[PDB]
Amino acid sequence: GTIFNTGVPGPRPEVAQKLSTEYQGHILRMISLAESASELDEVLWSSKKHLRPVHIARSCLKLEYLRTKEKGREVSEPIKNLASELENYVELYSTKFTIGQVSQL
Amino acid sequence: AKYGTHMLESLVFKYCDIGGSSRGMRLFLKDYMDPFKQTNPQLRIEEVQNRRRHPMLVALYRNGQCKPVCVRNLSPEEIAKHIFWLRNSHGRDDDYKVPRSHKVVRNESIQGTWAPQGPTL
Amino acid sequence: AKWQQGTHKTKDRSEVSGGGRKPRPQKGSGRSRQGSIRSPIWRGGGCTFPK
Amino acid sequence: VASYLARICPNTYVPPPFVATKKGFNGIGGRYDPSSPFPPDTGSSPLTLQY
Amino acid sequence: YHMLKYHKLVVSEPAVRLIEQELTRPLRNPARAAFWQEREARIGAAVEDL
Amino acid sequence: VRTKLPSKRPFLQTASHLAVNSLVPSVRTNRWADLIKGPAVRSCIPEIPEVPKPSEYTTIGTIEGPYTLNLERVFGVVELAGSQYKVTPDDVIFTNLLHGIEVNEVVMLERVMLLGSRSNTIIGRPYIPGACVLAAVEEHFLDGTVHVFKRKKRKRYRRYKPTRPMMTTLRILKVLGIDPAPGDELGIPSGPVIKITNTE
Amino acid sequence: TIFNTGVPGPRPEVAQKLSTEYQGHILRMISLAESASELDEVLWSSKKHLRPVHIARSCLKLEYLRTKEKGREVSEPIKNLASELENYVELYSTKFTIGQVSQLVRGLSSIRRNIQPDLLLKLAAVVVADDGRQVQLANEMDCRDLFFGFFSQGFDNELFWKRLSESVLPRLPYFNADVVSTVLRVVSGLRFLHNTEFAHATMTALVPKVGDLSPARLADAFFSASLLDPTDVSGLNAKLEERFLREFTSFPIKDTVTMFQTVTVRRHSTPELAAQVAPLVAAQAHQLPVRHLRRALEGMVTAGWKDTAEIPLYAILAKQAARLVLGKQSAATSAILGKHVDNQGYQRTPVQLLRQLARI
Amino acid sequence: NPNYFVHLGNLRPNPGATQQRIREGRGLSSRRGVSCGMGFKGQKARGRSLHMLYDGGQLGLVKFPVTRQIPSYEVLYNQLGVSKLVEFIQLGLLDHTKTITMKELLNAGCVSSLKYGVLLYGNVSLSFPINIEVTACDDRARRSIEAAGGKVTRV
Amino acid sequence: EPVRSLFVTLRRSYIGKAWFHREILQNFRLKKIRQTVEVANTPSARNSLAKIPHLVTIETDKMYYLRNMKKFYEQLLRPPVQVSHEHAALSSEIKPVHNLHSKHVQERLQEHAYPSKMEGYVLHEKKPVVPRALRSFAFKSQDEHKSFVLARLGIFSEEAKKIHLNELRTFAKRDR
Amino acid sequence: VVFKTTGGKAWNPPGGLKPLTNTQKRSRKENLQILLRNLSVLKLAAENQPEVTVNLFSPLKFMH
Amino acid sequence: TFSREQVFTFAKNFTGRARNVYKVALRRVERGLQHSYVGRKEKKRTIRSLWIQRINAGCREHGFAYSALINGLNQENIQLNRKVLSELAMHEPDSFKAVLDQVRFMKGQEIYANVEP
Amino acid sequence: XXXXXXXXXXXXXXXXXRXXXXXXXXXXXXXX
RNA sequence: AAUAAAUAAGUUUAAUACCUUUUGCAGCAUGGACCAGCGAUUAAAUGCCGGUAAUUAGCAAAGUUAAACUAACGAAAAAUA
RNA sequence: UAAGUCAGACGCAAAGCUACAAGGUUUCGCGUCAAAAGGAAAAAAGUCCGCCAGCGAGGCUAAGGUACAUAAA
Ligand SMILES: [K+]
Ligand SMILES: [K+]
Ligand SMILES: [K+]
Ligand SMILES: [Mg+2]
Ligand SMILES: [Mg+2]
Ligand SMILES: [Mg+2]
Ligand SMILES: [Mg+2]
Ligand SMILES: [Mg+2]
Ligand SMILES: [Mg+2]
Ligand SMILES: [Mg+2]
Ligand SMILES: [Mg+2]
Ligand SMILES: [Mg+2]
Ligand SMILES: [Mg+2]
Ligand SMILES: [Mg+2]
Ligand SMILES: [Mg+2]
Ligand SMILES: [Mg+2]
Repeated sequence: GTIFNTGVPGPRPEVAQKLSTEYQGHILRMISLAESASELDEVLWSSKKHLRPVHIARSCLKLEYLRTKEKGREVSEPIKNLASELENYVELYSTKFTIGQVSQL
Repeated sequence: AKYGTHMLESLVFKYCDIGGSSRGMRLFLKDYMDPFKQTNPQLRIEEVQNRRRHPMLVALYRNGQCKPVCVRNLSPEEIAKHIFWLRNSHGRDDDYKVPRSHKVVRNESIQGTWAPQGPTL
Repeated sequence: AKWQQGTHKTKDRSEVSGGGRKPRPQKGSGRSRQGSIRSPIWRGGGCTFPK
Repeated sequence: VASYLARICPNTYVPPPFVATKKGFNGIGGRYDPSSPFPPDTGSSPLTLQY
Repeated sequence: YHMLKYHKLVVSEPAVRLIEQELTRPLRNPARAAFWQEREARIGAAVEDL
Repeated sequence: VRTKLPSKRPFLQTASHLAVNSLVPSVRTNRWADLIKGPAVRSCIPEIPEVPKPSEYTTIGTIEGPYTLNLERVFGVVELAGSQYKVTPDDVIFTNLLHGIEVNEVVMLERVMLLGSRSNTIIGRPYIPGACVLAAVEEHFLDGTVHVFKRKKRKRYRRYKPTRPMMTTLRILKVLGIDPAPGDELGIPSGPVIKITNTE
Repeated sequence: TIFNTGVPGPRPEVAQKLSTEYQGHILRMISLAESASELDEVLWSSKKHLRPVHIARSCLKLEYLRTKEKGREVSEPIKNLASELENYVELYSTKFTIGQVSQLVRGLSSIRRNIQPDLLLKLAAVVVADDGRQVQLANEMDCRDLFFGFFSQGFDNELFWKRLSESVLPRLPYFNADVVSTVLRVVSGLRFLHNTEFAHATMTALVPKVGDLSPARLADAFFSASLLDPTDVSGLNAKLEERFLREFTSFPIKDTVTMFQTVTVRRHSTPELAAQVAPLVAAQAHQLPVRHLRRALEGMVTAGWKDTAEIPLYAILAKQAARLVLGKQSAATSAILGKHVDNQGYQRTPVQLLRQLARI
Repeated sequence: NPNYFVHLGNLRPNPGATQQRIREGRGLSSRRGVSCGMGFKGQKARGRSLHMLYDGGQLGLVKFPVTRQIPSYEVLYNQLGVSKLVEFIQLGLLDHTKTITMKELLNAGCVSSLKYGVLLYGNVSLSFPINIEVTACDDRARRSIEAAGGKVTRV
Repeated sequence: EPVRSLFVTLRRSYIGKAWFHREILQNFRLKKIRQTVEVANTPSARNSLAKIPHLVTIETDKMYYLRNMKKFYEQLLRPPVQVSHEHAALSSEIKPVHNLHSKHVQERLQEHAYPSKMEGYVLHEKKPVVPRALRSFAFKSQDEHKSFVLARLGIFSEEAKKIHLNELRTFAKRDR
Repeated sequence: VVFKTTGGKAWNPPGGLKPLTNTQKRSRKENLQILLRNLSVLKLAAENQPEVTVNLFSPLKFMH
Repeated sequence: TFSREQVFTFAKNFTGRARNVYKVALRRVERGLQHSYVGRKEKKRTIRSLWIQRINAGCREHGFAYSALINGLNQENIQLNRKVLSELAMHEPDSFKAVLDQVRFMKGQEIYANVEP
Repeated sequence: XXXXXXXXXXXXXXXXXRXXXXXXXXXXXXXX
């Protein structure tokens, strides 16, 4: 293309309109739009100091969607490792979740 | 040892009681001083307590060599390393090097040195 | 660190007395070129990095 | 030479040597090194006193 | 600094109570601190029932 | 191609093959080279056996007290610590550091290559079985300091590393294997009193 | 710019040995080996860097590999590999630790290999040298392997067992129940320890904590206690019987058969117990080796249970015994598969066991 | 004194918490020995002369156009999501049985510091009515609250 | 007889060789001269070895085995032999070394070959002579102490008197 | 090798590159015999290749 | 950089200002230590050259050559090195000749552990 | 040939040449 | 370049200072007669990127400042009944 | 590494410019020096062999050598 360097796919208008907005919630959108287990792990790692219970609940819910994409096989290693790390945050925030957040978790 | 006679004659241990640099020396004396004495009945071992700044070891040999060694801030294992080389040596100076042929002999030829086969002049 | 008082000072080449004029000519004398007698290199000069 | 204490004291028991680390803890493995100049620790960071 | 400097420490009964009071006082927003303590107590009670 | 920027062509081709493989299954499912691949072996030839050698040195006892030595009329050649020595009783040799021996101990050297006297010579090819040399351990010492220095002119490079080699000293006591020539026998006691402490 | 044309071909295949940089990976490689041949190649490549820790761990690995081949004779490659590990043990005979010796003996004993009598003495000397100073440093797992490992080798040195027992005596109260059970097994197997203070101490240490015994260890403890102490001087046999009654339904089939026979020897059997055993043994008769089948027959016969129309246990056991002797299970599976030329390994039972079953 | 006593003479920091400074110009074998790691000659190795952003004279950064559009003043408002408002009510930090005003939001901790007003935005699925007064609101929030029977008033 | 593997030994160094030839050697994992490797006999391997026939030596498995076994049999121990040389007229005198008169030969014998200097430390103790250039370092502490005493305690002091008495002894010994 | 005969740098003695001695000729003959021998061996290997390639063990391949 | 004590210890036997003047002595000390590194390497080459000369002189007195002896020893499996062979020719002429005769003529009597099998 | 040559060398106890029971049959290594 | 490595003490062999600057210096390129003392990336504020901890931070003392967070598609069905 | 570098040199092999000259100059393929001690050719930056962690009076070789200087027919 013309905007990015060689080999970088061009922007998707549907995704671009979601991320470009006047309203906050950038981290939630980044985890919600993750397309693979490895990508979601990188988002959480780079945002560790700003994670909150709402972010942990969405991350655990995303594991349902990633598993659905990777059908025809059992749970893969990256999914298992990501689930293990999320459990530590659940223990940390176990006393701060709401009923809705616990339900998603 | 030379002809079965040990060469190290005495070993003096100098240290302080409250100095931090002598901490390792005190540990060695507490744990290994007695076994060391029993192994070396022929060695005169002396301990000196003073108000000097750092501990020291002094080795005296029957040939007149004196070798003071500083053991400042050393552990018992490090102290033992110095003792091993002092006890098992003849105490030669640090600059001396043994003959380059690696052999000293008084009887060098059994059959006789080579000589020309003819009337010499 | 909190208790340290920190009332200490020294003088650099701009705070030492005198030293305005150029002490030697730039060329011709066979000596090293100099610009002031209160330079740090000179005995009695200022401090390079004063307190 | 694996151990000089075992050479100068042929008929004594020499405890195992202490594990040496770059960080420099004195409390690794539930043991205290008596030659250390610091109070015993738990063998990890942060430093915590082991009685 | 003073505690490590001197070998012995002697305190009075009223001093002990005052020291503990200051070391446990909320750093910020006393009202908010109480709310979270109450919620934890209720959760602890529910855990015992189960 | 004129540009010095690294090319991304391998990356672009790999992304294309990966996408096709992910979505389109292959037709073949076996490879004969993999099916008949045999077990891994160490080599395709028999191993070469090693050549035995006699023992280098072994302790046999200790020395009790002061002794004296006299000169004899035999000599031999012995291999020790990577080098060869020509030895006769009452000689002193210097070798590398020998582990597992102590001062005032007697050791037995078996790698004997040559024995000689004033009437006969015995040559080993390369070693003589049934011959040995006895010696007493006298010293474990650090030799004189050797100063190692390196510098490169005009390159700001300088290194200094002093060192002290480790060595061992021995005194030869007895040579066994060859008789002295007639009239050359030593008819008096010669060596120390040895307490034997090595029985196998 | 271009000096070769075409696509790069396959890399050459080069035979290589382990380098000094990877000396710390040897233990991992031993664990990752999945066959005797692979382990043989791993050791050969690392020959120049082998240490006593590596030799001991390799022998322990033989047990893990042989487990996968249960029900068959020990394979030739395992035997050949063992013949080489023994030579390494001889070279390092005096450089092993107490913990390493325990691993070595257990591994070779599991393979059913008899260590040379001279090697056992040298290995025994390592354990009991220096007045058992190192025994105080062996952990519970090391002690368990030392007792059972040496016992399984037929070691019959009175002095060795005397010194070993003395060092372990003060530690019995703090060992786990499973470890204490193994000690009783050795004591009962050694005649000269039948009526020693160590034997009595072991019984007194096991009684306080019996709820932690596993089924297999529980059965052995009851067997050993009955033989050593026919009269309940210590409240051990009575307590063991109570546990058997309470949890009879939970234990596996093999342990229930063994414990039932012990009760009959103790002469505490009742018709109610015999009736309850029959339905459980009949259902799971196929899960009993030849050795346990013999125990079941003797126990039921002694108890006095008679063949019933609903549960003809004797008929079922006879058929099961025939299958084990004939080894028809392998043939039956091959019939369904369709390939009758499948190799069938077997462990022929001794003639002595055949006579004992026939008499019963 | 026993070994485990603590005094002013045996304190050390945690490993890795500090590192020694590099003092350059202190020997051939020292780090940055002679030339202090600056090279040999040139403008960079002669003190404070060159700015780190100068590109040599090309001046490529000022070859781009300028935009003068003024952003909306509503970027000065504090933004509150509807999903965050509900979470506070569920936890019990807000009273949903009475009208909620910006004063209650400030005290509850939903809004940190107010200078102009509060903007309410987002989508949420509600089951109970809410009456809230704010300074600004979008359409997604208004539909979400009114669907459950609430009322949103801009004051 | 099939050829199953090849043995390749390196003969020449990496220095002065083109970079596209060093890659071939690195793929065979040859790094030192006289180092040998064993490879499978495959067409791809033979093609690579045909591009560097001047850098290595190549032999088959059979040739490698026979050459090394021939060397092995040659190095096996062989019976010793003896040679006699009769000298009917022999002297009973023990001749000395031809350089016994040299003081440097005697110094070596005195140091290592004789039972010398074993009478005790006190008898053989000697004080070394300090080189002239090292004297300012050997006596630095003593000079500082004397300055320390006179500056703080004065000359009418017990410490000052002791120093003076020691100096008198040193001066008196200069007269020899 | 250097063939240039001009310039102030004396790569060769006056008169240019010197002719080979008898030993140098013998040296170059043996270097070519080794090269020709290597090519002859590769011909033997190609004519006696087995049907199945041998598999050789490598610790690094085993680990990965 | 060496200290004053180290410099003057090394230079105690130097001439003139090289003994006690720091700037002069320092450059003389470093150059000397450079000579020593080269000196130790060359020592090993020179001594081996001297051994060969002495062996060759002894061989030619009997009508032989050094190169013939080295080849002959390897055929008999005799592994005496040059340091030992040099010393035999100088101090043990009779034993040195016996080695030559065995290599050239091979007329030594073999010795077995069992004299009478 | 490799198998027929490894066996012959294997059937040779070279360590038995330094055991004093030896004769002129323990050094006949090559041709039996 | 006044030393080094050795020696039977007679001697033999090896061996064109350092710095700066250069494609390249024994350099017929630059600086130093020698000794002692003095003599050159320091401090403040702000920003970026690693490491080590606290588990929001500062005041105040049931109430306030600073920072941070705040909707993206409610997609799983694993019941030998 | 938001570092240093943007003065390069010669050998063998090609082409343009010069006079199919220059230790000339401009491009290009490989190597060496630069930043590389050690061995051979007389001294030997760029040629031939070959890459120095340290010590040792052990052994085998490369380029090149094998009547004296000077080790070896
Ligand atoms: K820099
Ligand atoms: K080359
Ligand atoms: K001067
Ligand atoms: Mg002033
Ligand atoms: Mg420049
Ligand atoms: Mg620059
Ligand atoms: Mg010229
Ligand atoms: Mg040649
Ligand atoms: Mg110029
Ligand atoms: Mg000048
Ligand atoms: Mg430019
Ligand atoms: Mg340019
Ligand atoms: Mg040019
Ligand atoms: Mg340069
Ligand atoms: Mg040769
Ligand atoms: Mg000559």
